Amino acid sequence: GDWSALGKLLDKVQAYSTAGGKVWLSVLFIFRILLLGTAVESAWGDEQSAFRCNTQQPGCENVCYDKSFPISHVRFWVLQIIFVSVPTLLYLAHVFYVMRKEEKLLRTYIISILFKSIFEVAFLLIQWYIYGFSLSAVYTCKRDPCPHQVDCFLSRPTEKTIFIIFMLVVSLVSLALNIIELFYVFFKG
Amino acid sequence: GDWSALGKLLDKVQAYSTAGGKVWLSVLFIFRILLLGTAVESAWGDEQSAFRCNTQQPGCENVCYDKSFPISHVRFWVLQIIFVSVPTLLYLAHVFYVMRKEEKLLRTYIISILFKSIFEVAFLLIQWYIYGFSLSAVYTCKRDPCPHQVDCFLSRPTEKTIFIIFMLVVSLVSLALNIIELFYVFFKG
Amino acid sequence: GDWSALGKLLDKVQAYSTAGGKVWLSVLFIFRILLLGTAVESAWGDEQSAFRCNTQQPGCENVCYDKSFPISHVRFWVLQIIFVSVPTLLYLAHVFYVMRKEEKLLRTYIISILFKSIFEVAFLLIQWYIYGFSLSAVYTCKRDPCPHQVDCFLSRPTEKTIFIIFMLVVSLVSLALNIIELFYVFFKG
Amino acid sequence: GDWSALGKLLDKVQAYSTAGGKVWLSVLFIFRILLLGTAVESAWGDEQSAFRCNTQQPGCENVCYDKSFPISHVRFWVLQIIFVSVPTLLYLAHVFYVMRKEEKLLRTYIISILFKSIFEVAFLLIQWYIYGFSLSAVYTCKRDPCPHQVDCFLSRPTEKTIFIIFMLVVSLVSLALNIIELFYVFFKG
Amino acid sequence: GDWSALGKLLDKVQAYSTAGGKVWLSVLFIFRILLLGTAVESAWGDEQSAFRCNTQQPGCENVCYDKSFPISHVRFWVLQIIFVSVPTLLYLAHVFYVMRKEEKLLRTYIISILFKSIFEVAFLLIQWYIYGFSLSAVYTCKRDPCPHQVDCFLSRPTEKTIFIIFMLVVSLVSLALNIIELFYVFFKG
Amino acid sequence: GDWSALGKLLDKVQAYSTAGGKVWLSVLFIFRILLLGTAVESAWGDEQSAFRCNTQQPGCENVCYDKSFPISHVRFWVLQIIFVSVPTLLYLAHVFYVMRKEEKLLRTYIISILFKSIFEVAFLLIQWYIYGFSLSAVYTCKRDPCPHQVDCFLSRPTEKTIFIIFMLVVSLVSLALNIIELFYVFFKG
Repeated sequence: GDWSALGKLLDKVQAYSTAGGKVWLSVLFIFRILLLGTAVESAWGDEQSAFRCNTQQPGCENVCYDKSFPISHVRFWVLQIIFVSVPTLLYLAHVFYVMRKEEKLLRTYIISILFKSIFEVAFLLIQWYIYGFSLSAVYTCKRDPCPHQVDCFLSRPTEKTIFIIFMLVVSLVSLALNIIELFYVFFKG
Repeated sequence: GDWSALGKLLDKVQAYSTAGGKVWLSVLFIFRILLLGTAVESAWGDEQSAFRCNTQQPGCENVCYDKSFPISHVRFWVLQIIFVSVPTLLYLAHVFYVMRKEEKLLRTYIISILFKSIFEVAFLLIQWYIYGFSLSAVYTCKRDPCPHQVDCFLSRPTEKTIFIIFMLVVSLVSLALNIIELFYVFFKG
Repeated sequence: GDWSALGKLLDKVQAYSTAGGKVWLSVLFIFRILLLGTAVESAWGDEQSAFRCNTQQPGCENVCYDKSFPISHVRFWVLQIIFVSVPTLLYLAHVFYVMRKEEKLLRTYIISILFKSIFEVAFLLIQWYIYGFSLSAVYTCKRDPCPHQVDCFLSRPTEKTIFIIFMLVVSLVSLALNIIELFYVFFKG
Repeated sequence: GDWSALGKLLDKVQAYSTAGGKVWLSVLFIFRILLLGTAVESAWGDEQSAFRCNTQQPGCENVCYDKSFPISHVRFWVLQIIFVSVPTLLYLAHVFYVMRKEEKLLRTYIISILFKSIFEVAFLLIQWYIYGFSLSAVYTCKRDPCPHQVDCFLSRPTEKTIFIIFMLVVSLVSLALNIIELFYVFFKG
Repeated sequence: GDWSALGKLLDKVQAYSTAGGKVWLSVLFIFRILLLGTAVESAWGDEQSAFRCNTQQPGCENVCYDKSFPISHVRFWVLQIIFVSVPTLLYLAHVFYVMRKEEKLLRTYIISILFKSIFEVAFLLIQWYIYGFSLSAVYTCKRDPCPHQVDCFLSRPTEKTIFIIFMLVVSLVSLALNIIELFYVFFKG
Repeated sequence: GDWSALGKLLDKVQAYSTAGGKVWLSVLFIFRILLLGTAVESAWGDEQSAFRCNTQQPGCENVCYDKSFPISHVRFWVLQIIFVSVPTLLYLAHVFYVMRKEEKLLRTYIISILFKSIFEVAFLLIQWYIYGFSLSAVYTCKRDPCPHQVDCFLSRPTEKTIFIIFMLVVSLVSLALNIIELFYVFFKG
């Protein structure tokens, strides 16, 4: 029975944070995990199987799918959320071991927040650069196995685009909250 | 061993709520989660695979499915329930941190309830606008890949319509309970 | 460490119940959950995929399946068990909050039991009205897409019928136990 | 923190049992659950999909499968284990409530053991009567849709037969242990 | 809060064991469970579906698969690990009840270890006798449905052979550790 | 309630470790588990089913797949992470039993770290030797069943290559951290 130790550890982690910033960030993080695990996972389950191309050429469908989708949307978002969470876990464990040393910080917190914001911005920039922010029902594929210029069709472009819009909005809101936290610290300093 | 802390936190969250309103809302929320997770998830598992169209045109089936279903029913309901739960979690965490500050509210509760009711109404309006409240066995699809005007068939329209009716009724009852809670607060004030 | 609080809450819920009635009902409820989750779920997994019709008409198979099965058996039983459990959860939470008020009932218990029995009877009546209590290997389907009068075959009719018989027997036994509980209360009053 | 209450409850349940009988029965029960959940479940996953018949008749394959397998092996074993466990759970809950009454048995234990043994014997007799104790690679099916006398093939008959032999041996050993427990009680009385 | 009781029970079980023997055996057991559950399960998922034979004969593929694989590799290994674990669980529960009696062993431990070693040796001998220690890409099948002598191909023979080699090595190491434990006891006696 | 015992055990394990080394290693280990379980598992789900070859030869596709992929990428990475974790678990259990003996180390820690680094290097060398660090969309297969020199296509080569690059980078970083820990100990000695 040491529930108070967890409370003290949580308090020390969030000591240098805005009153509303930390609560909004935590709720948004839980929201993002729930949305990614529950909803978008099922939508992308049959992205390759439902993919087809208007050709008889053997092997053209999967090479055209690979050209169309260099990396899957849900796996890219999993990478994004994991890299965003990494600095938070690092800071949590670091301050926990600092507390252990004290039993027998602000600057590192700033570096962690700045790295998380940089990760958000970089992931968003890559997500925009690779394919933009929307999915088209018809995809024109030019690949070596396929003869001339072949035509292929996506699984469910509209629903995927809608979920893309939600993920982009969530990323933007998280970035804005992190920038607000940085401005709050600059106000403190 | 700090079970009493959770009880105090729960009491403070529900202090400004009707005696029957909170209990009915919590039971309805558990009921909605159980119904969504257990029953409707399986019914929509093969919505795209069982979907077929009466044509030989390559790629017509999935574009017609995408036109017919801009967003899946179960994923839309997951979005609805998550956005409904978001203000409750926000208020819970906020009042928890307020209690933490007190160790070392009504107006925000009203804003949270009003936002949850607005989310309910907006989700219901979108659900009505996109496709209505029923599913037809036969769907007429007009799309660019498909020549002229093609005919397609849904997986299991009657069972999907029945579950649509249950979800609509549950949403209506939850909205009514929230409106009753708002009227109760207006009586208090 | 507050295990005694849960014991007191459980005692207050079951205070107005027969000595053997509550134990038999709880064991039967656990039995029904285990039987539904473990056994009947797998049997109905391929109800639509294994379904086929003796025709070349596109889209006839799924419309005939939809006509044959307005709602799936396992999902209907999930609805039944959930609606049966709803009054019990309502009474549990209500008496819990009544205990919380006392820290700082019989008639409602009777209404809950009566509603649960009415739910049992109504679900059984609908289950009998829609399709009866057995499944036939051969199904004759008359639908608009299908020309004239087509013939279709179910996945595994005998095993499904056997599980139907078990679920009907369990529902009958639960209804009998609830009626015995009502008669016991009438004896008390 | 009330771990001792569970120990006292467990002691009272097993007070009227043989020293080695209860331990062997509990270990065998855990063994049966693990074997059923982990091993035999996967072997029967594709029993119907891998099933095929040497005919062009539409709908003959599934009607012949239904004739060959009135009820699946794993689901029948789940039914058997559940009905075997039911008297144990009934006795556990009953003696728990008897202890609760005492805070504010042998004959029923004998009835429970006898009913569990009768369930074992009856399930074994049905399992022998329906299809015996082995599976044949080639099955001859005579059904109304199929013309004349058709030939079908099972998924994996040898592995299924091996698992049948293990389940039969486990059932026999459990029955023997229960009979030994009954003889021990008769020695006591 | 009775964590010390579990520690005392664990100490009494391992009292008659070598200092390094028990730790190595426990780590190897966790390693075997993790390897079996995580890695080899996926490799054998499509053993029958990916199996095919170079013939047009209906039903030849599955009878040839059944001849090639009397029992699946992963299910055989599950049987092996379960039978290996059975004596350990028996001894654990037995010594627990002996401690309960004391509140109100070496020879049986030796019998348990000897039985576990015998199980290891017998399972290894059967695994060698049935098919050896490797899998061939090409399998020659002679069965009644198949005409003359047919040729079939395995799913992924090289990866399956590699995992066979790991499981054989793990079984050998566990057998060696058990033999070392037996020699240690003989040194004690 | 013995939470302090776990803290003391954790402290003794990490007593001979660098302040930042242990925290970075633990965070990287959690990161690797999350990345492997969540992201790369789905990408390799249909590696064999989506695999196809440009030939009519029966059985050529799976033999060419087996030649192309001697062992799956995700299963190889599972083997790597498990063998990396094995020395850590061995040291944990060993020091736990040493603490138990004390109630009634550095050199072994060094051997464990050195073995973990050797495992990292050996797994990386095998991963480089078998197939390198990239996947090509087109694979040329020469096998006995296939006539002359056949051509086959991978499922999703670009995404698989991207995940290969992440796993290689993670392995390199973990190896570097282990080497830094070894240099730190050499500084201590």
